[PDB]
Amino acid sequence: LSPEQLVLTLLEAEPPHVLISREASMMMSLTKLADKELVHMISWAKKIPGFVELSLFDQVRLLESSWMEVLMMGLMWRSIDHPGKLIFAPDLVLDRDEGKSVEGILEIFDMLLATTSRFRELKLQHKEYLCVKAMILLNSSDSSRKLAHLLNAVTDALVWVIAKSGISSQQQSMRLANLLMLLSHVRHASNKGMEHLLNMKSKNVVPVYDLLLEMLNAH
Amino acid sequence: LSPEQLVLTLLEAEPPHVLISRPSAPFTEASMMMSLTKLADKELVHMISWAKKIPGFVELSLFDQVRLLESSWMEVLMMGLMWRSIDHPGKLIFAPDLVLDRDEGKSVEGILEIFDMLLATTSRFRELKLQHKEYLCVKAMILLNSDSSRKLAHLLNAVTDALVWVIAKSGISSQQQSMRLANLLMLLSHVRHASNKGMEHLLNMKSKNVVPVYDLLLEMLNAH
Amino acid sequence: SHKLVQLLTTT
Amino acid sequence: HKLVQLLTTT
Ligand SMILES: N#C[C@@H](Cc1ccc(O)cc1Cl)c1ccc(O)cc1
Ligand SMILES: N#C[C@@H](Cc1ccc(O)cc1Cl)c1ccc(O)cc1
Repeated sequence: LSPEQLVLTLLEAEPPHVLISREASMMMSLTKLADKELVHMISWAKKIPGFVELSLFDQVRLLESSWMEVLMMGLMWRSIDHPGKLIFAPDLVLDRDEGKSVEGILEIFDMLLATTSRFRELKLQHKEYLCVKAMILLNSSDSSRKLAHLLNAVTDALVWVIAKSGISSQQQSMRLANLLMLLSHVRHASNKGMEHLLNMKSKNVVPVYDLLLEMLNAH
Repeated sequence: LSPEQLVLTLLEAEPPHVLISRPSAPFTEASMMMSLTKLADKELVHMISWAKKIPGFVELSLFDQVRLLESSWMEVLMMGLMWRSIDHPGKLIFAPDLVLDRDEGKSVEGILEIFDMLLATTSRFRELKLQHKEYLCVKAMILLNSDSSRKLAHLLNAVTDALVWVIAKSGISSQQQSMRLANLLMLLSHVRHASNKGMEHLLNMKSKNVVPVYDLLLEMLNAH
Repeated sequence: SHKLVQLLTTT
Repeated sequence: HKLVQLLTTT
C-alpha cells in the first residue's frame, strides 16, 4: 500500500455522522452518543488494513485502552471550525455554560475546547486527523510485530500527508512534532473523562448502556 | 539561542545522580516505599533547579512554572529513570546503590505493574537506540508540553527545533529523520501512562499511611 | 456481555 | 509553599 492509498483506506473507514435523536438530559445524551459511536468505532478499527490480522486479544486490548481518546479526537475534529463549541453531534452542540450544569464537566469541556483551539491554530487538515486518530488506537499503552508494522505504516502516511503540504523539510519536522505533542493532551482529557464517567457509573446516575458499560469496565 | 547552544545548556543543566543506600535487610513494603519516596523527594529538589536552567523557563509566569512542574514531575522522574536504566537491561537504576528487578517489585502491592511498564518503555528506548542529546531534548519537552502562554509555545518550539537538529546530525535521510522523530514522540504517551499509574499508586500508598513526611513530595502529590 | 468480541467477529 | 520557595528564593 502507498501512503496515499493507506490514507484513502482510513478515509473509507470513517464512521457515519451519528445523531442522538433525543442536567440529567445532557449526561444521558453524552452516554447514549458514546454507546452508538462505540458500535461505529469497532467497524472503523476493522477497516484499518492489518487490524483484523492482529490477535483478538490485541484487537480487544487496543480498543479497550484507546476508545475514549478516539472519541475525543473525533469530537475535536468535528469542533475545529466552531470556536467556543463542542460538536458532539449535529443535535448535541454544547458550550462551557451547558457544561457548568454538571459537577466536573466544566473542567473537561475547558480542556477539549483548549486542545481543539491548538488543532485550530495548527490548521489541522482532514488527512492529518485520519492518520493521528488511527495512531491513537494503534499506539495505545507474531501479533506484536504486525502491530509495530501497522503503527509504522500509519506514521509513514502522516509524514507523507505533511510532505504534500509543500512546506520546507524543517517546517515538516516542526509540524509533525507539534501534532504528535497534542496527542498527550488528548490522552490527558481522556484520563479526566474516564475518571468522571467511572464516578458517574459507581453512583448509577447515568444509564448503564451495554457496550459503553463493557468498555468502561475494561478500565 | 542556537539549537546546539540549547542542547549544550541542557547537557550542563543535567541533575547530579542522587545517592540512596539499599536497605541493609531484604526489602519490606515499608523499606521499599521509604527508599523510593526519599529518592523522589531529593530528585524533586534537583528537578526544580534543572527547570530554572532551561533557557526562558524563569521568564514564564511563576503560576505557569508551578503548573508545568506539578503536572509533569512524575513523567520527568520516570524519563530520568529509563535513561539511567538503558545501559542495564532487566534492571531499574533508581540510583547507583538502588538497582531493582521485577523481583524486588514483589515487596509492595501493585508496584510490579509499574516496574513492568517502566522496563517495557525502557526496552522501546533501547531498541530505538535513544541518544544522550535526544534524551535531554525529550526530557525538557515532557516538562514544557505538560505574555507567558506565547513564551511557553516559543520555548517548546526551541526545544523541538533542537531535537530536530540532533536527529539531523545523525545524517539519515529526511524521511528517516521524520520517522525517528515520530517514533520518539509516540513513546512520550507511554511515559505519561506509566506516570498516571505511578501517581495513582503513590496516592493510594499515602492513603494507607505507608508514605513518610517528605514535605516537597507530599506537596507535588497533592497537586496530583 | 461480550458485545466488543461479537462486533469484532461479525459485520 | 515549598515549590514556590525553591523556584523564587533559591
Ligand atoms: N463530553 C464528554 C464525554 C466524552 C465524549 C467525547 C466524545 C464523544 O463523541 C462522546 C463523549 Cl461522551 C463524557 C462522557 C461522560 C463523562 O463522565 C465525561 C465525559
Ligand atoms: N517506580 C517508581 C517510583 C517513582 C520514581 C520514578 C523515578 C525516580 O527517579 C524515582 C522514583 Cl521514586 C514510585 C514511588 C512511589 C509509588 O507509590 C510508586 C512508584
